[PDB]
Amino acid sequence: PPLWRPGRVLARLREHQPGPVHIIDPFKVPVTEAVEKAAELTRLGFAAVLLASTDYESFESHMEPYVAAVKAATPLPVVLHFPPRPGAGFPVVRGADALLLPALLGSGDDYFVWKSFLETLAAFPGRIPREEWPELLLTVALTFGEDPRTGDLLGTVPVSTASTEEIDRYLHVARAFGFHMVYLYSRNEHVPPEVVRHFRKGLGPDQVLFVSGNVRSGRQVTEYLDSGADYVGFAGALEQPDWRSALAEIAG
Amino acid sequence: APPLWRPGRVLARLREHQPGPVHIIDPFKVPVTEAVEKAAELTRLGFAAVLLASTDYESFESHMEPYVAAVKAATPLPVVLHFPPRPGAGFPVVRGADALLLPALLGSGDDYFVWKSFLETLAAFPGRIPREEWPELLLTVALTFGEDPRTGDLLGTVPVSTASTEEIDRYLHVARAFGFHMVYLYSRNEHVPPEVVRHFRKGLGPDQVLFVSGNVRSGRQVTEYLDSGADYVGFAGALEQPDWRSALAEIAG
Ligand SMILES: CC(C)=CCC/C(C)=C/CC/C(C)=C\CO[C@H](COP(=O)(O)O)C(=O)O
Ligand SMILES: CC(C)=CCC/C(C)=C/CC/C(C)=C\CO[C@H](COP(=O)(O)O)C(=O)O
Ligand SMILES: [Mg+2]
Repeated sequence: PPLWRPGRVLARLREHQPGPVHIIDPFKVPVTEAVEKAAELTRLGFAAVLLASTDYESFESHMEPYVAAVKAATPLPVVLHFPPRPGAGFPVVRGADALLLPALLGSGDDYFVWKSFLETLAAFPGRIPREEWPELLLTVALTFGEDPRTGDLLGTVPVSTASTEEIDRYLHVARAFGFHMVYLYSRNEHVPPEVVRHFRKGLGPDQVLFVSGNVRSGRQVTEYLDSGADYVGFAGALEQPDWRSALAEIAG
Repeated sequence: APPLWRPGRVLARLREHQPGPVHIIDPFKVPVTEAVEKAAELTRLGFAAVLLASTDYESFESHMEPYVAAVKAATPLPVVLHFPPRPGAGFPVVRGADALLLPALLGSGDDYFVWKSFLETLAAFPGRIPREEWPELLLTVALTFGEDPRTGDLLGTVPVSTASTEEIDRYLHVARAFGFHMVYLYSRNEHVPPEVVRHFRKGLGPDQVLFVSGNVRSGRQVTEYLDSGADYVGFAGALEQPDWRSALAEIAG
């Protein structure tokens, strides 16, 4: 088991061509709808299916079978992305191909900056057999724009875009620490394309750059890809009855 | 559950104890009977802890379990282990130690030594040792000063550049934001500059412990580093000779 070392999922993300990635919120989207969606994501050629939410409860019982249902519907890697909780670390279920581990470098709480990683690894392997664990994608996670929800939960402070001083410190850490990926997120605004470009230029060639938050159109996906993103995530755009139309346009 | 990476009894002692010298015994060089003699004197001098440390080691567990037990039987001071990690194993550990000092080599060009050694170590926990019996972990930023091809070849470190404070300021932002417990400034072949010690003391939080070591052989040097803000001044080599009791009195006096 690679665990924190590069594995199959990271290799796939590094080698696949850049593009959109749909994020299914498993605590909002019924499993039957996730399964329908998963079949389309495969046809569209996305690199992976992310299951992610800021909120969760009864994680293991809900997610082990949710992950299994999704994997029965798509051959694409299923990657989990959820915040950690003191006393438990990051949530995990057997069957997931990988867990995205966000180190919230802009947080004022050292638990969310990185000690969550120590609690998670201490608890490993736990109830899940060693060879069956998901791979761990070590990720620098940064938040943009006003966001009191993530701020109250995780201690994050919006990254300053007044200059490159803060961002450059995060790039030095991303590189020296050997992180696998950088995830740029905005809950309420949009990550600036200029920031995406700055990150693509400052990161090593094998470091994967994800951007998400309020992406609702194919034009936005193209703009972020043109700015250097490897993957552009989107969740909310498909949380409605007419999601097939929306998905076609965002991917089109 | 064991405090592990959370602050525990050893960190509280290091935070609260009067600043001063700390003798470091290299257990792979110093015979255990001599370590026990030394431990008794360290206790009388009221040092904060006894560090057992070496750059080199082999057969760690069979050598160190009884060595640590002998030293613990000779002093009530906490016994702290400090050794480099090895890929595939992480940091070495034995039961009975009070704490392991975990160095994150922020100046290394190898990400394993920068911090992935911590992930390998915690993944392996609890391993062969019962959870309640594990040592506490002191999360430490470790930096090297001066030419040192030995640590460079072994761990990938590059000497910290003091031509500006840019590099150390980035390490201080990490030490603070990541909530490290301690910072360890080391020079294998030279001396950490007292002005760098002052820079770190001024930039760290009040609860972050600052250790300096490397070629400390006189009481004057200990005083200069304490005056500069070091919480602890480590010294090993000065006592690796027959006349160590005289050397110890001069360094601690
Ligand atoms: C803060 C952070 C990056 C990591 C900490 C862990 C954490 C809070 C993980 C949850 C996943 C996440 C970052 C945001 C939630 O929704 C968006 C899609 O947004 P849209 O509906 O606008 O398309 C997504 O999953 O990307
Ligand atoms: C490079 C680093 C700080 C950590 C990585 C792990 C590592 C190499 C740990 C071994 C302990 C160490 C840092 C130096 C060895 O001797 C000195 C004192 O020297 P003196 O004989 O000159 O008094 C000591 O133990 O401090
Ligand atoms: Mg473990």
